[PDB]
Amino acid sequence: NEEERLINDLLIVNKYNKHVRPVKHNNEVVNIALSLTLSNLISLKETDETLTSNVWMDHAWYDHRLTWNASEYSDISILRLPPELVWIPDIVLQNNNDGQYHVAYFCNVLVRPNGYVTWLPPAIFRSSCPINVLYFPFDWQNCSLKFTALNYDANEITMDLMTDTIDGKDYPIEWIIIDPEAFTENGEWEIIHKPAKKNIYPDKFPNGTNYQDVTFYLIIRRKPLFYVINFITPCVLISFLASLAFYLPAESGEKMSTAISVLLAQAVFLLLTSQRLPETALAVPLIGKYLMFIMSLVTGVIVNCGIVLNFHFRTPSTHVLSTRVKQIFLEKLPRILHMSHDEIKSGIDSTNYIVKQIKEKNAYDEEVGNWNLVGQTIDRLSMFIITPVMVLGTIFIFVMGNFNHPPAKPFEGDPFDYSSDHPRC
Amino acid sequence: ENEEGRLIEKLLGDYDKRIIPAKTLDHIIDVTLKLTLTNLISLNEKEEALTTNVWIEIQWNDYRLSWNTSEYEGIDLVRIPSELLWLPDVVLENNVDGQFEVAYYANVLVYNDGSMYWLPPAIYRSTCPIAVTYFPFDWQNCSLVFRSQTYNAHEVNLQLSAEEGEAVEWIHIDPEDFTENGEWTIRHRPAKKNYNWQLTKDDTDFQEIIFFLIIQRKPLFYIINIIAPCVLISSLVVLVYFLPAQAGGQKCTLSISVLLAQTIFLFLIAQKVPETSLNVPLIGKYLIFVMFVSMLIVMNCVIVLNVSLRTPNTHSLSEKIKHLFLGFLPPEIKSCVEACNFIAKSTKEQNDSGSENENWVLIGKVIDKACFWIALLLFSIGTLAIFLTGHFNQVPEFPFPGDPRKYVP
Amino acid sequence: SVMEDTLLSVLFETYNPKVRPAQTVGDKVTVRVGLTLTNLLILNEKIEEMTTNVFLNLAWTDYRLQWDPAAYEGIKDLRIPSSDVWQPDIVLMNNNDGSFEITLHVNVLVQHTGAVSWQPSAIYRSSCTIKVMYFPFDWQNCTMVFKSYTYDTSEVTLQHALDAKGEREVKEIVINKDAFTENGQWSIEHKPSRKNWRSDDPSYEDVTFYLIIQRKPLFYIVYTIIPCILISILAILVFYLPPDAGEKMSLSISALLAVTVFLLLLADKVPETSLSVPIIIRYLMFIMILVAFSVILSVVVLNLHHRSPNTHTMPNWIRQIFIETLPPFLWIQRPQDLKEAVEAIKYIAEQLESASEFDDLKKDWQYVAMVADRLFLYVFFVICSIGTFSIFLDASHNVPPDNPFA
Amino acid sequence: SEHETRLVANLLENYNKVIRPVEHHTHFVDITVGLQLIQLISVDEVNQIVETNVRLRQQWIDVRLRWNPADYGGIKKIRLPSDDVWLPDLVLYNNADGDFAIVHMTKLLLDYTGKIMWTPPAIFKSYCEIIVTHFPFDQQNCTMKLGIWTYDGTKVSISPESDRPDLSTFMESGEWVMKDYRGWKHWVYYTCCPDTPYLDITYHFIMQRIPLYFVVNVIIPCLLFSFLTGLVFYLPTDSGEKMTLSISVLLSLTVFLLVIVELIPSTSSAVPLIGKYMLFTMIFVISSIIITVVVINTHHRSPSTHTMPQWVRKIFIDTIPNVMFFSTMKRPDVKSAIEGVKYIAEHMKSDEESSNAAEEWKYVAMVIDHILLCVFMLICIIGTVSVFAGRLIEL
Amino acid sequence: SEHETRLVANLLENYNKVIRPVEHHTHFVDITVGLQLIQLISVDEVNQIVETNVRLRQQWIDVRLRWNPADYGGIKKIRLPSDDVWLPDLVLYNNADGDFAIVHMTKLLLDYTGKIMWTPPAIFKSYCEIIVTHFPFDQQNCTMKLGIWTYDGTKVSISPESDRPDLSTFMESGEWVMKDYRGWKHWVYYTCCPDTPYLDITYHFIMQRIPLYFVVNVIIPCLLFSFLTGLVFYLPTDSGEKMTLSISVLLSLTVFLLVIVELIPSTSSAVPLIGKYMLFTMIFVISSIIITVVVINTHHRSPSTHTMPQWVRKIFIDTIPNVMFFSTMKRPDVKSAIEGVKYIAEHMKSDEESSNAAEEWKYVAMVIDHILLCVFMLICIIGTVSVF
Ligand SMILES: *[C@@H]1O[C@H](CO)[C@@H](O)[C@H](O)[C@H]1NC(C)=O
Ligand SMILES: CCCCCCCCC
Repeated sequence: NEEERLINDLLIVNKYNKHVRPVKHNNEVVNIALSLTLSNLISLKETDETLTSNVWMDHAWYDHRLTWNASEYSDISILRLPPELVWIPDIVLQNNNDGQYHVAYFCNVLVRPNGYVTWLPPAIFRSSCPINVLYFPFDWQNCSLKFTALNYDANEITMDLMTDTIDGKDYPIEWIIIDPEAFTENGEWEIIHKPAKKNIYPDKFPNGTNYQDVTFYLIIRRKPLFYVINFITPCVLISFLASLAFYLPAESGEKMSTAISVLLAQAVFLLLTSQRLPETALAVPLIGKYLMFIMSLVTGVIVNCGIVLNFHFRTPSTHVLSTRVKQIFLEKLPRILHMSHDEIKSGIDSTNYIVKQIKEKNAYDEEVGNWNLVGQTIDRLSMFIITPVMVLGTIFIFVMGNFNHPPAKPFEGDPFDYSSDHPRC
Repeated sequence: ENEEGRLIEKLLGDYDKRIIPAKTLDHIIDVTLKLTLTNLISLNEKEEALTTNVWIEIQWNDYRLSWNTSEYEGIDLVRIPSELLWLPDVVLENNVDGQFEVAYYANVLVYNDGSMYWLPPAIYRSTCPIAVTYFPFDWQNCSLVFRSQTYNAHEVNLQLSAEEGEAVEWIHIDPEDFTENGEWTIRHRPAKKNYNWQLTKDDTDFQEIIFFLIIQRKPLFYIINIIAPCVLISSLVVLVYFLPAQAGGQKCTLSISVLLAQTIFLFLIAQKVPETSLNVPLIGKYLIFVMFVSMLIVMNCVIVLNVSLRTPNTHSLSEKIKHLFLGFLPPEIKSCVEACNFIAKSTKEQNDSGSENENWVLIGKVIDKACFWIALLLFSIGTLAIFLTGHFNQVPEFPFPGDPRKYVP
Repeated sequence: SVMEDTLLSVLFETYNPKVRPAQTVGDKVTVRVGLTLTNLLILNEKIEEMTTNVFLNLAWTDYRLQWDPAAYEGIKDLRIPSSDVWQPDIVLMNNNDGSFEITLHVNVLVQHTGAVSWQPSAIYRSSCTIKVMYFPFDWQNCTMVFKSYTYDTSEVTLQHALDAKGEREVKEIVINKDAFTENGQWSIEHKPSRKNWRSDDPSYEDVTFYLIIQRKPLFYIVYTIIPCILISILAILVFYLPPDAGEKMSLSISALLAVTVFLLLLADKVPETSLSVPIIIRYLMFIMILVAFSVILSVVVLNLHHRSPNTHTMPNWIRQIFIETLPPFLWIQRPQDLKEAVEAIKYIAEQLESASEFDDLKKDWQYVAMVADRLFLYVFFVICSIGTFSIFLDASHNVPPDNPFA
Repeated sequence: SEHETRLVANLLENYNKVIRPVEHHTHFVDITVGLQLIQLISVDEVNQIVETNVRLRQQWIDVRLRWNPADYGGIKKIRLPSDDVWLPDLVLYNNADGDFAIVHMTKLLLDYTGKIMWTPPAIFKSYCEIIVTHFPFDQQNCTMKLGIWTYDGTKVSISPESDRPDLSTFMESGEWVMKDYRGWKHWVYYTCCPDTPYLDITYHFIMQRIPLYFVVNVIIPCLLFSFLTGLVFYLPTDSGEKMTLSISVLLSLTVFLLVIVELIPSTSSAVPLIGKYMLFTMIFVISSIIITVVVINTHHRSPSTHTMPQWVRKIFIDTIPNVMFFSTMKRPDVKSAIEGVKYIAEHMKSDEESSNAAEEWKYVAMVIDHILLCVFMLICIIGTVSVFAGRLIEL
Repeated sequence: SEHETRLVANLLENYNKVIRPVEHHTHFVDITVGLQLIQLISVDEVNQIVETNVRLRQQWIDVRLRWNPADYGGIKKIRLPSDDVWLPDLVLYNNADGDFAIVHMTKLLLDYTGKIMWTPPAIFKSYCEIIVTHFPFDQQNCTMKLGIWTYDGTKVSISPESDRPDLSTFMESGEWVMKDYRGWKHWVYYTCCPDTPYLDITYHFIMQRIPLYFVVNVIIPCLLFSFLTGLVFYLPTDSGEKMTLSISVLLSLTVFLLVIVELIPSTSSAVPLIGKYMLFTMIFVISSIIITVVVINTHHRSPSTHTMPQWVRKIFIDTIPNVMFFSTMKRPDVKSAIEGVKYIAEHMKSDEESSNAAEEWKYVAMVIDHILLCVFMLICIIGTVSVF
């Protein structure tokens, strides 16, 4: 096997030092071209603001020390060498959470006879991308993987985006590479844009490790079907049940029970919403806004049902039915709302007394009925005022949420699409 | 000048730890196992894992590490770090996680005749499939399976330890060192060498040593804090049969409320047993039974309420029903006169309607009184039967039903 | 390059990384320690642990790593793997887990004058005690204590770091605007640094970085406080309902259970220490007790309303207080056949008169109940408003001091 | 054994573990790969991750490790640390969040002919495309893709040991049933150049869930709530408990939302079967509450304000009741005194008229209740069957 | 330092870290062991594990590492990697969930006389027998048993540095208070042979829980609902709401029982007092519900089918009401027309009789309610003295 002789010549005879940059003179720069491939998007658990991703990092550089004349040895056109024997550019994900800066598996490097070295290790990265909950559950996130070279400064190694060729002209790969055949779309998120950028920070100095950067951005959109089915429509229907509290007659002593139950169910949905979100305070989530609005509205409904009940049970012995109230609630509003021989002397005196008592009782009863009608009128007015407010608020909030598409172009100030189908030039 | 230094330098110099110490081609190394349980840490039902604190005593013989005592001032025992020696890769196979090897790699005691004694401690998490059928009155049968990860029966011969010729066929528990777990009691603790006859002696899984832990749950806590409350709450359903069947009686309120309380207890029991789909826990069966009974009582309350609030307007009281349910189971003068007659007639009509309503109410009361006895009998019998079958879930008398041996020191 | 190999071979021929660099026996190594905060990940209050992502700016001088650039093609500095040189065992002392050392071992930079600089990265889980008295309207003061685990003041001298163009010491945590993610739940008000000694022990010295962080309570405001205010409104309202509606107990008990459940579903978030009771829990307890008293007085009002002369006799003091004195203050002012026929009529009339007297007494009882209900309504409106306003005003006036005191 | 010590010393003296075991660099190393599933640890439907415990049997031939037994006391096999020889870097291509390659560097068996056998254990966490359409009566098909990471088909070629994995020592899941399993080898080429294949082996397992835990913990309570919901229409309106019962059912179902949400998968690819059933139950309860409110409103209609329309009387009082077979429902001062008696009589006439009208309204309400009772029991049964039996028959 | 470089080169040239540091195999190594508690990380009651952050100071003598300062420029102390010299294998016997031995191999200080001081850190997760019988007012006594694993007392001897572990830099807990702490050395012998002692050192800390958190968050609501329990006997039966109140109290108490049971370990060694009192309160509420259902049944008793027994009338209308002092209880066709009027009068008479019977039953029910309310207040005033 000639490979043994060749590797012995390259690493032992030539005294290869894996702790020295591959440069002939110590003022040049090593160009490491790096690209990223997304094997699959695991999760974006929003509570801890973590993006867990399975990626393959493609590094490519030149090492003049690992060059050989293919004819002098047998026609060996490629070598596989473990990364613990050769110099490797330690490129680290700076914005991680769990303290895993490096690739997971250190595979072999492929070395060509001209010195070109390519290294494609896989990695599992748990990066930090803050969550914007303004439009949850109709939100889209903008997460980032920021790779830096902390072992050398920009004057010693220059990171770059990997290039590719189609028809003899080379163009940079400015996107995360996704293999359409192997990639399986995530259960909850859909990828919209995936740019890749090399960032310079001019206010820093090239003789430092915080001057360069390569950032891969994932713009993703939540598929809002789980939450529409399990959170939004049950809550909306149970909230609409509040309006029915006004169509329920006050004789059936069950208005307050209905309204209070609606409020309690809404509190349950509030609990769930709280449980499913991070503690940030940048903004109140859309579903949070809706829950606040509907809970305040249902509290108003409960208060108004209480007022209606208080009116319904008034009697002439405790309250006075003024003429103003009669005019307002029995003439105007119902029209506006389209609402639909001493023994015989003793006998005579006793029967007269009976008649007087019955007449008084009848007057009492008819005034009670008038109070009941006033209560019904207040019920109808409240229903008309409140139901449309509830319906319009719900519709407005949720259409505003449903109209929250991603901006159709990353980097607003940039007219480039960063799409794998239209490389620059 | 420590002579142990030169002795150990002589021993380890020219010693390869990758070579099994076989004197000849057909020699088989006798590897002897013993287990000392010091603390039964836990038995997690949700992940089906028993966590124990053990010392595993492994003994073998390495003919290379032998010397002559008189040559080293009577030294007859040395301690050598186990990373420098050949070890039989004895591992716990039924481990939930990937942790095969021991926790702390302690030194090995080497005696001048070659005897190697290794007593590493370990925190072992082993798979213990649970039988929830009689929860919480159940007993569990957990197993620690040890076998060599590298050598087959043609190279290493696993065996149980023996002191004074008697084989140690049990997990060793020192009364002074051991601490009882409170939630469990160790009833049986046998050990035995097992063979997988479906394989051959060249498969590394042919032989194994299995230590068994049969543990009985102490239920007093579970009783006092789950069952008595649940039974007491569920017994309230029968009370709906004494509330009046009219507005303000609140039959449905009480019935539905007891049903919801039973649901809460069901949930509490949910997060205490494995998510396996083989059997339903005993307490779960009891909760299902009481929930079904309370649903039936809700239905019966609805029916009684419907019967009691009937009127001549809607339903006609058949004579057959009435008999069955109340005999077996239990110028100006003319105007004034006309007005008086009309008043009397109307009052009598109203009173007759009221009497019919009263008869319907009585029928409702009789139905209520009968269903009370039916429901009380059903509930009491069900509760007593379920918890009596729970209380008679005794642990087997012998560790292995076939054998007559007790397997104790 | 070849010259880099030659220089490395010359430098590390007899260099022993286990030996602290001291030109002369008794010399001390001056170590400059600074911190750069890249991200303030978490401030878990359940385990009193702050997670941070940081760089440690460490600098010292090692006289052994000296060379003359003119002899090596003008190499001014080298990047040498960090495990090849001596480094001070600078560790975070007050960590919560067992991780003392850094996580990422980036290679050091050595200059021809012997100045070694090292900027390792780390995900540190420090432990800071939480002051739970104004949670969630609280500000925390979490410290990170760095010092050499092995060497003491007789071996190394800790100093602050220098700024970008080293001219003056930097006495703060450095924040790089290009690489720094705002937490979203905490805002950093002060970030000083300071060297600390101990009087009893003269061999101790450390550099501590303090983070004064103020919480943004919007999440808690919404998700706990707003429902509680609504529940308190319902509790007050219970006293406007008429006793005949038969729904006072439903409303009051529902409010009580709702607020109790809100208290229960907050132990998952509030810290578990016992040196004080957080303001949110105090507010919840206040509302819970208020609603319980609302239940009690609703029961009392119903009991008053459902009395009758067959059962009770109104004593003088209740009449004096509730029928006379209170109402004006509360604006709640208010032949044998004919002989048989005549006897029947007289009996009917007497029965009606007796019923009328009975009903008048019953109505007096009901009026007493109404007046008591109105009085309780006003009293609890006042109490709830005053208590809520006082508690939240006290919470509002809780800000970190303008002087960090460190 | 001194013989084995000398043998192992001689084998590894001039051995370089970073070179492929081939006589000539143009040849390739044939590796036989087999998978032994020992346990199916778990499946995570939300994240689509299948966690399995396996052994990864690998066999190949290393020409550099031959020896003649006669020269070493007849030794024919030895065990060597896998770290001491060349190993194929088999990688799980579709790893989800576990280790990509083998990390438990156990020992391997070596024959005197160079044949190497290596069976390391592994915990594979694979990406599993989960389909929740028929949950919990769902069948999941997902795979383990294996291949040599850094070598192409002209350098290291891998072939399956058998036509399907080995489940001889496979523990019983208790939550899944192994319906089927197989393994296939794929060649792959690229537009570059067709003389360089890239091989891999995909082992797929088809599993069927045991739907007992989910049934007894989710479906039964849903059925009980559905039954109690329709139970409200037999309760008379006079007993002030219609809304109490129905609303209690609604709140209990809302609380059950917590349990169901924490249990069922939280994906958005498709609506689970039990998701459809629960949404149906929620709509059922809400519709019952709305109709009950309407019925209650009708029962208390007063003749003073509302007059019964003719069509209502014709339908609910004359037509429908006749065709309801199941129910048993029916189908000086003397002048003042005289004037007062007349007034009492006329007032009683008016009260009788009003009472009769109100009674008619109550009768209409009761008839509506009966109709709705029948309709709602029918709808409950039909909806349950339509949701479940459609899938259950295919099983 | 050139001098220190040469010193370290000479010290480790012919040094074997596998051999005990004694000048004769018969002697023993005397190791001084001290435990310094830096922080009490946690006390997991359900799992019964105490996680503490500690430093394990160990001092001994290694005559193989001595040197003469005059020959090395006057160096009198150095720092060496602990991995380079022989270290005692000190192990925590009662480890439960952590690492048995020291895993943070920090540097150690070495004098010119051979005196080695090594103070590595550790997180000890030791088993703690939690006695939940006075929870949340309980005090815990759980320990840390340290001992040399593979060497007996005749080869390696350990002695405590001081009577008590060092808590000079202890970080105050906020959940527990250290009442006492002490360390004891134990010799152990075996029937083998009485000339081979086995030594260990057991440190123990007595921790007193601070109960404010559990009181405020658990006990106060439970007491509140227990107090509300007896209030149901003041609610009149006509309101038609007694069952609502009673059942709400029952549900609240059972929820709090759920919390309690998931707050404490499942051990059956002793019955927690909190659990016992919660069970008693649950029995109390159940009795409340049963007796109030009896009251409700009495109140609506129909006079037609039930007639008041004499004993009930006497007891509940003749004697008890006088005992309650502070209460406010009480203690042609003209013939047809005439016949109709007489019928109306007779019907009113019968209705009055039936009513009077009904109000007698209602009065009995009200008296029973007052009796039960007085009993409840008596139990309350007895309970409030128990805490004192
Ligand atoms: C051991 O050593 C002694 C004295 O050194 C010697 O007499 C004896 O032969 C040796 N061998 C045995 C087996 O004792
Ligand atoms: C002769 C007059 C009789 C009046 C009867 C009034 C009945 C009211 C209940």
